[PDB]
Amino acid sequence: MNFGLFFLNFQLKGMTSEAVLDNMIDTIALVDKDEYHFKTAFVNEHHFSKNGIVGAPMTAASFLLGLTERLHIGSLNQVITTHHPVRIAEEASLLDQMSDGRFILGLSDCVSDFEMDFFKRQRDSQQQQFEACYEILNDGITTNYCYANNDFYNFPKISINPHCISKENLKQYILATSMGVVEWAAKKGLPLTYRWSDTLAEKENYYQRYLTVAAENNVDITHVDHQFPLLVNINPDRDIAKQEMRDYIRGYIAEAYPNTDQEEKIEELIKQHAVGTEDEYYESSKYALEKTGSKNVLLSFESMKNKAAVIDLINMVNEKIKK
Amino acid sequence: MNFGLFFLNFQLKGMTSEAVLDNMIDTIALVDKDEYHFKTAFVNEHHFSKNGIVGAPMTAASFLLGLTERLHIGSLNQVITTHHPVRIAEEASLLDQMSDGRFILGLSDCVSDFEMDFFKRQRDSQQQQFEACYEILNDGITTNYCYANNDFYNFPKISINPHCISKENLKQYILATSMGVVEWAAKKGLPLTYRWSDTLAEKENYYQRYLTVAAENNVDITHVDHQFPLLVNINPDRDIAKQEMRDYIRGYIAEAYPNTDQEEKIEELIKQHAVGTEDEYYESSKYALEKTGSKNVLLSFESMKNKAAVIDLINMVNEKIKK
Repeated sequence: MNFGLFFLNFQLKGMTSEAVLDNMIDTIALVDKDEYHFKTAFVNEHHFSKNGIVGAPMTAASFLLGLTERLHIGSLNQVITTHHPVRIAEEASLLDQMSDGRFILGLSDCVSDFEMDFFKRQRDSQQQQFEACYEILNDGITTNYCYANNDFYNFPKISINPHCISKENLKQYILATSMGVVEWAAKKGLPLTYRWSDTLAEKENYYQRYLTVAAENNVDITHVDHQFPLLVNINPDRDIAKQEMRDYIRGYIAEAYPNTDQEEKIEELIKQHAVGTEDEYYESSKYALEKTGSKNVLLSFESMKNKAAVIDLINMVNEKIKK
Repeated sequence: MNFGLFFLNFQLKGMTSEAVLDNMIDTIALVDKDEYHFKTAFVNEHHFSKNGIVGAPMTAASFLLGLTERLHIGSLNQVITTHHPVRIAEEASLLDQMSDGRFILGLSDCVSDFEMDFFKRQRDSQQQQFEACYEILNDGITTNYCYANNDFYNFPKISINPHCISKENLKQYILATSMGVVEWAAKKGLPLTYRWSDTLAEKENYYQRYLTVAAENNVDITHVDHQFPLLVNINPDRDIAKQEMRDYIRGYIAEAYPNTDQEEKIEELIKQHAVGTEDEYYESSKYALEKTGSKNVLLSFESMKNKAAVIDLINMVNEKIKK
């Protein structure tokens, strides 16, 4: 099991944008020192509300890459369906070059009908646009050349500067947002990142469909390293840890999952992730990792309001990784 | 006179993309140390050839900002006419927060008909699209809200995250690319960045048009700090320095100024900039600064083939800055 971090950067009531971003920056600076065994760190993308104040994860990763020396840093869910593939390919190659191969390209389809309207993207052809955008973006990263002649993009062959050194070995991840995307990803043998806010059953169902589609297409997925973003809030008072987590995720659940039972969605997430005391077992989270084929686990302690307890927790996790 | 740096990142024959980008990174790391009196550093944008291998100057500035603590760093010519204004506003506010107010937003209109076709932008409305795009990004940077209802952008009112602290005090510069842009910039009292590859007469004509339009509109321009990017190549052999500069700019001149006399254009640039020995006077470059109202000068030593001679020159300039 590989360990890493991920940051949602939620700006709750009374918090300032500066405090939220300072927390990410200081946590990554601390974990980047050699005594730690976390290997990766990811930045989440969100627009148009305080439930995630980072709208450009590759730009944020760039700053963090300039600030660090050991960690590999990247985007968790760079939405390509509302962006331009040539521009993303140019940024990925630049970060690969400037950071000496430490940038990770986590990708995502669009999951907000509002954003599809905002950026003038057709809803009914969304899946086809996601795949056309990926082919252009993947061409540029692995061959340093882009070309398009289809119903979404049409332009002559051009070179992508700077030239990418990693090429096919630049790590890419796909956010599991629908069966169409998961099946598309299985045929390409690309690793999945699961939506943190989804239910455990949803993630397990995605993984089982991923296994089925890969087997039908004779795709070798023995070394595909799926990723599980895990929210963590450990407090000696079980009620303190459970309430801080409810105050952290409630706004986003109402925003991103409006047609669901709000209260059940929240409670299911408290069970799935790690919210409790230091002496609990969290077998629901261990079950979650195993049954989704996740070989990387990404931690976020951002709901905990005591920063000294967070540093204490990071060191405890780090020591067990050494063992 | 304020001093700074700018980087064109030309990848000449035989050079690798890594060597070019390592030069910028190491030069900025050295100059950021406290003993230096350079204040700014800028990254140039270019696409689809090796005459400038950085396609995302704000992403490159982000990395450099993470690497440094003192210098203010930004884009030299972020083209807004082919980009989305809401995305730029989100990135600028993000960089303002993460770098503690050290990001500078140098902007530019599009100067390549190929790029206008590539990104599906109408040529006849280029000037009007440039102005509609600026209003959206400038609204978001100074008020954290964007709204549009015109023939280029139409979307409901949304907030820009993260919260921008600098707002109106976030320095903006406008690349002097045409009379239409210079006049538009004069009415807003915004400072100019001159195209390095233009003739001296062209820059003086831009400045004189800027003074005229500002006077006609009762705009206070007494403290507007225009910027002059100056290429530098100092070598004990005057003929070596002139050849290294000829080999540096020839490709770009052929690319960006195809319908002009190539040889006259190059020689005019050799006269305008600082290409010679250390004991020469360079009164043509001093005249250039004075007659363009430039209060900031940006230096680039990238044509010199001896990197140790470049550092020696940087120290010589630095000592003269502190008198």
